Amino acid sequence: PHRYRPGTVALREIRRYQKSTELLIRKLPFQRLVREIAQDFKTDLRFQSSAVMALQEACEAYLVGLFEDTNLCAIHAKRVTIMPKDIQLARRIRGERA
Amino acid sequence: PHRYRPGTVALREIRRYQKSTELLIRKLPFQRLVREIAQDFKTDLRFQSSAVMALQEACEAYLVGLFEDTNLCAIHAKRVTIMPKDIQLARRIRGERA
Amino acid sequence: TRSSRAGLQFPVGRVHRLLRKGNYSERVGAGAPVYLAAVLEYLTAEILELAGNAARDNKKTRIIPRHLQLAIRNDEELNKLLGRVTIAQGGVLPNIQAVLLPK
Amino acid sequence: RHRKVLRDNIQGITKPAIRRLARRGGVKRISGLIYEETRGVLKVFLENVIRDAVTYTEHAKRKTVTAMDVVYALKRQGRTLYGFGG
Amino acid sequence: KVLRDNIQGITKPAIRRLARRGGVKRISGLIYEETRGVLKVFLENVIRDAVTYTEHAKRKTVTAMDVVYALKRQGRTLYGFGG
DNA sequence: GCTTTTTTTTTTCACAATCCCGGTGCCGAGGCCGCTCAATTGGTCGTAGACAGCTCTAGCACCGCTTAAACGCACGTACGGAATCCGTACGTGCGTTTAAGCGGTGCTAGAGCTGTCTACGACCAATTGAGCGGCCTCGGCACCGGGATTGTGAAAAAAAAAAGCTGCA
DNA sequence: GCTTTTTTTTTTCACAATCCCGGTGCCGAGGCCGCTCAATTGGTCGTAGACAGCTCTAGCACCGCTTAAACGCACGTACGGATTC
Ligand SMILES: [Ca+2]
Ligand SMILES: [Ca+2]
Ligand SMILES: [Ca+2]
Ligand SMILES: [Ca+2]
Ligand SMILES: [Ca+2]
Ligand SMILES: [Ca+2]
Ligand SMILES: [Ca+2]
Ligand SMILES: [Cl-]
Ligand SMILES: [K+]
Repeated sequence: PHRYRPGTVALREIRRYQKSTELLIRKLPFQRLVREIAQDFKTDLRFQSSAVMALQEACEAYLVGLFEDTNLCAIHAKRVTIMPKDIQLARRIRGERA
Repeated sequence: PHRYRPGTVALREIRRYQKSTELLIRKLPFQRLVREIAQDFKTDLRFQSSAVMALQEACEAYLVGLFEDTNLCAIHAKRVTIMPKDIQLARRIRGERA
Repeated sequence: TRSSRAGLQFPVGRVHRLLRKGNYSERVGAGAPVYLAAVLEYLTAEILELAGNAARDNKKTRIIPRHLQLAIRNDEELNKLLGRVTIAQGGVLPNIQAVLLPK
Repeated sequence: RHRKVLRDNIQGITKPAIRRLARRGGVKRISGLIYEETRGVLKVFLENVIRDAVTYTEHAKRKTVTAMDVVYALKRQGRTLYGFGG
Repeated sequence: KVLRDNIQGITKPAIRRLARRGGVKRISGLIYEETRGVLKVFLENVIRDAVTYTEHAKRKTVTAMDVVYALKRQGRTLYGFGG
């Protein structure tokens, strides 16, 4: 029974997704999450579909790029597994977070 | 023969400078740098005194701030000593250099 | 006077002129510079009230850049408003990373 | 008005999808503790971006958030976005 | 020696003092040059803009405003010189 | 300097994954059309700013003292990081469950457009005190020394907790 | 049990730094002076935008089948991290 070495598929995924541009979050789950959060601020709101798409474009990009910063932060501490503290440093140096 | 252990004056010096507000770079050398660098964009430039001090508040401010972020990276790599690769990472993450 | 009408020290007149002139819009409502004076006045007062405390807490009668820096950096909300601002002669908040302290 | 109150949709942002985003960011190995932490971050992004869009809406008196509402809001957060007007 | 590389006028002692005020304890030797590099890029960027202001205003004297306006553009807003 | 294994390297096939083509089909890039409203023409009038001339501000050069800071060198402690070692958190793959997505269907809130009318804000001329710069004063605050007090640590001394050896039962 | 080492802990002494006394003198905050222009005013005019009414876009709900993806568990390797030096 054939079995790929841990990392060899992660590395493939890494190349698969860098080559592409389609959105990586499931479009309805995300849409439900937009609407849920928006209630906090105002009820019985409609969203243009383009406004929701504009939000999932702006989100995915923000995280995808935070994950870059975060990966350097893992590697800086001679690791390969990104950990919570990695994100938190990335965000503290970005100044998103006290 | 009284001898304080490594790092024990450091801490005094930290406490000391964090309590104070006074420029830490010598004012004349700084100024001689500001004219050296100004030449490369225009010759026979004169400066208001306060223009140089506006430049020097701004510089130290940046440097101090960068050192905080540098320290944080160095501590993130389970280290106590800041090194260039700390500065360079904190600048990579600030979006200052690619 | 207008500032007197609005309950304000800040000059509702002066503010109104800076808006027409200052390339913000073609026309300026009669409310805007009243409101705008009030908000500038509010924020001004919160910093001074906080920095005037920092002076007295250092037995000093005159407020200095350090007192403002301390007022401002210790107030979660004022810090965020002035997060990308540098206060000349403010200095920085005493703070030493824990893993550096002895033992 | 014909049923609209919302559930708990943050778990909709599945571990598969967070893993795919990390992949696009060139991340090879991911700790257990990332996925929940990521949702916190994502939530705080969205909360901030929608608050501001929702403001721009409430000002123009609309009950419909436009793409421009979201665009104007994103430029405000220093996250300028290209290809939905403006 | 002692000749016309004014950047070196930025002494180790002064670089040490900054990183102190920035809560730094133990400082690698390589850092005082890295710092020197970084400081220059900082000034280059700010001063280029400040003098770009100067040349536009048709003057030979760099004002404190010119710097203030430059520092705003670089996102390093400075209070207490004419803001 | 060996003899005996582990460590690292090599070569040989099996297998999955990705790559590249032509074929096929759908739809949106591209473009033509006809009508609109915004860019252009040609005119007028008023003032923003270019310009010359003069004022005096503050930037520069220089010099000669007095330190405080930079400097260079001796010395060693605490640090960075290399090397080892061990437990399991993570990746890979499977069978099972879920609901996203798809395309369609039916309803209407509300986005967005129109026309109407007036409340309000820009424009003006006349007046005038609020706030400007200039200048004088007087006490806050930097800096002084003496000595007590309290953090802040380093060394040296005591205690305890491991390291190695035992002397019977 | 004992003795014998490392390690850990406690105790004692040295030294900066703070705060309390005593002081002095400089320099700029503060506030008054005397002039000036920018804020105020009531008048006149034009149109911005409130409003109300009308159109019809597009946003929201609902369904049922298909199958791609998420899900959760078994399995073991290479990673993270502790320790040593
Ligand atoms: Ca075509
Ligand atoms: Ca199962
Ligand atoms: Ca209209
Ligand atoms: Ca009206
Ligand atoms: Ca005055
Ligand atoms: Ca006084
Ligand atoms: Ca006294
Ligand atoms: Cl108004
Ligand atoms: K503008």
